[PDB]
Amino acid sequence: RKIKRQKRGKR
Amino acid sequence: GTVNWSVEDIVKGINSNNLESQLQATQAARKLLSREKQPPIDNIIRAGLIPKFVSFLGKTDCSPIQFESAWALTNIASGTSEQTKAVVDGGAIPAFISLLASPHAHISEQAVWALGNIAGDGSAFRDLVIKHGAIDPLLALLAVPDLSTLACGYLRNLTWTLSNLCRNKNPAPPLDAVEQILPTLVRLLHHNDPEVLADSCWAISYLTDGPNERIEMVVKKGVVPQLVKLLGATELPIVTPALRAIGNIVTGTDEQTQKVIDAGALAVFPSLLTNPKTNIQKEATWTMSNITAGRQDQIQQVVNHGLVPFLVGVLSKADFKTQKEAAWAITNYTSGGTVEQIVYLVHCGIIEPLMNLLSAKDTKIIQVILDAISNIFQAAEKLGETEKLSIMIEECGGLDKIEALQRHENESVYKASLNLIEKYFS
Repeated sequence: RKIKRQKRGKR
Repeated sequence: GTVNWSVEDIVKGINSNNLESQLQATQAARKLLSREKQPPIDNIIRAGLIPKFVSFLGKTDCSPIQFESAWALTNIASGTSEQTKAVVDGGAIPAFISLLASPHAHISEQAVWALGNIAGDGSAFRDLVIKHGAIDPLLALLAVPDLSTLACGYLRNLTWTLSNLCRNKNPAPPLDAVEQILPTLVRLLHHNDPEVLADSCWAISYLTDGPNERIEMVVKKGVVPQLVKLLGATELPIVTPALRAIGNIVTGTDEQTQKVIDAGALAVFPSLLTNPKTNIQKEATWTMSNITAGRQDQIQQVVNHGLVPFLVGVLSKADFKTQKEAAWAITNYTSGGTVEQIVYLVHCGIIEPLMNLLSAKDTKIIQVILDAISNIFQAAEKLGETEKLSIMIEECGGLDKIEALQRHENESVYKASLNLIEKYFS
């Protein structure tokens, strides 16, 4: 019944 | 005057035999790559500068060029998967790991940042970073009696990079790596900085998105009460990952779900199920749908916390996707609940919104609603009150909807609808 269903630059 | 250099000038300087000229050119490249207006990453890569930057990462007695090259490479690795790949292909992973032990805090932090971008590209680079031995020095940076003695930004970058090491599936992170990271992750999950808390919750939500064995690895560390506390937080960036993690956890066994219930999570759901952020409402209703798929005592705890009226409300008015999650929650409730619980559901007014939702174009929600109605009719049969339920359904206009569904494109839909009409509306 139960249903199971990044980068950052600097400056 | 390292501003607005040309790539040709940067190349001329980096190809000089002069460490200071190379430093000037590397800083100029860093400044080019750190502008928000279309940083010329591909031009820098085509110029062949990545291997030079990587070699600069190893110049111990020129810490400025270490820092400038680390920053330039971090910004390159922050781009597309091909640009990150160009960084990895230049040999950057072991150089950055060696920098993690630098006596200069800004250089170690920059290495942490770069490794975070690389690992965050995907499962393969995540596991490659792990194979090069990043976890030990990363965790060594956090082995302090009190995390509050570290610089805020440094700690935030460490937390974000660890979270990326917990991120992504197919495959999930190595089990030994997760076991090695989890104690520090719990410690961070008790830290007081909002961004550290948000990224720790994201990490936990990643680690709980998988088989029940992973959920168990996490839940065994006793983080569920802290997750419920953070579920009560005022900062949306904290509540979102906390709720995602709690939902993941309640997709597991009934014992893990019970750990969520015992920690007091249901008391937060009156607000979550009315939260003005659509995504919060949808995620909370999905969590409720997996709680109603559990044992009858757990359904009873849902009842005791007064959440059935909130499910009726969401079914009556919400974003359509949230309404689908609510319909699924009702179907699970009716499939697993006692006759008394189903009767209570009806007394709360589920029938009218449930019937209103039978006019949606979505076929799956119609199937779900028809199954729920069949379960409710079975409960009524067990009480011999089928005629009352039929009258109720007819008064709100549901009989018309089901009769129209009798002639519907999908197969299961019209079969279930015809069965209902024949069995209870004769």
